[PDB]
Order: sequence, then structure tokens, then C-alpha cells
Amino acid sequence: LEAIIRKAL
Amino acid sequence: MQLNPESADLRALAKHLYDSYIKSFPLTKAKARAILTGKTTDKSPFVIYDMNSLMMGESVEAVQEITEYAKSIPGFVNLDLNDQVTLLKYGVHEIIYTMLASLMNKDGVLISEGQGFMTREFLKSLRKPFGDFMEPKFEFAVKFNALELDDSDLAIFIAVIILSGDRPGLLNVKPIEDIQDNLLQALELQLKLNHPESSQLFAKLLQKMTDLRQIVTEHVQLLQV
Repeated sequence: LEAIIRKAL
Repeated sequence: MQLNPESADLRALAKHLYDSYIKSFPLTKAKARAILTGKTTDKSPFVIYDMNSLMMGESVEAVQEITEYAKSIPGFVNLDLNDQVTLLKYGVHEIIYTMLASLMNKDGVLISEGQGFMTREFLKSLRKPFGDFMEPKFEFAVKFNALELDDSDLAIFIAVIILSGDRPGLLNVKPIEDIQDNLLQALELQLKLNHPESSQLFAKLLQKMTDLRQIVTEHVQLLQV
């Protein structure tokens, strides 16, 4: 989703 | 080859990636194969093989686990934050289908963290085009599991896929490839020490990455429906 990835980082 | 400081650092890199492989993912292959084979652990999974068994049993989670494992790869957190998202954007689907082969045998796939087991033929009996959703993944898994990798092999193999310097939209490609070159060295040594019987298993694993991108390409085409 790219939004899920741009969060755990 | 010889046991020298460069070799020991590659093994220490393999051990570090393996420990993060265990911390990040709950259901590993070693526990998956134990459930699928005889040496099963706790409660036996509920097998779903037809419509009646589906009734009496009535991806987003994996994306978060893979990102946690990528943060443990040495040098991944030091890259540009935009490239970190780009690597995980085009690689998470290649990882998920690699992890999926660990939960698969020739009969079906392990689901619900090992609580269920849906057969391959029941998935293919579903209505079109849902009957073609999991079939490409099973054909890949039969060929992939024929390599007989364990969690120590997959931990480094998963790391090499993440550090792919050919992803579209990478701002800094050189530092990404320097990490993959270090990961490829550790993966080559890991396969030579762990597989004395497979000739050129390192070359065969790299060719499986081309097969993974064909699955993701075929999967996206199936998702436009």
C-alpha cells in the first residue's frame, strides 16, 4: 500500500 | 575456500539475519514443515477440502512483518528513506510468495498461522477466475520446495530480494547494490556449507527470482479483474 510501509520505518 | 576473517563475518551476517528472521515472522518453515509432516506440534489444523468442510470452518499482516525484518538488515535503515519504501514496495510481493512456499506441499497450503489447511484442488475448483488465483503459486512452490531450503537459507535469500538495485524510482542505486553484494556473498557461502549435494544451488536460487517477478506480474494481471 506504500502507506503501510511508510509507517513502520 | 578457507575459514578466514572474511568468511567469519559472512557467517556472522548469516546468523544475524536468521535471528531477525525468527523475531519478525511467527510461522517459519521449520515449524510449517513439522505441522505438514508427522512430527506435528499442538492442535492439528482443520483441513478444508470441499464446500462442506469450508462451512464447518466458516497480506496486510505480512507487509508489516517484512518491513520489520528489512529494518534489521545492516545498512538498510541508513539508506534514503524514499528508497527504503521503494525497495519494500516492489519486493514485498516477491517475499510473500517466497514465504508462502514454506506453508505449501503438493496437497494444499497452511492458513490461519497453521490453524487451517486448504487443499490445492479445492482452490482450483472455485469459480473463474478465483480458481486461477492460487494455482500459479502452487506450481512455483513445487519447484521451489524441490530445492529444500531451510530458514537459514531463506533468511539471506529474503534479504537479497529486498536490496534489489533495479526497482523503478530508486534515488541512490549504488549503496543499495553494495549491500546486496554483501548479502549475495553470505548467501553463496551459506548454500555451499548447508547443501553439499546441490550443484550450483546458488545459481538456481537467483533464477527463481525471475520466476517470482513473473508471478507478481501474473498476479497483478489477475487482480485487474
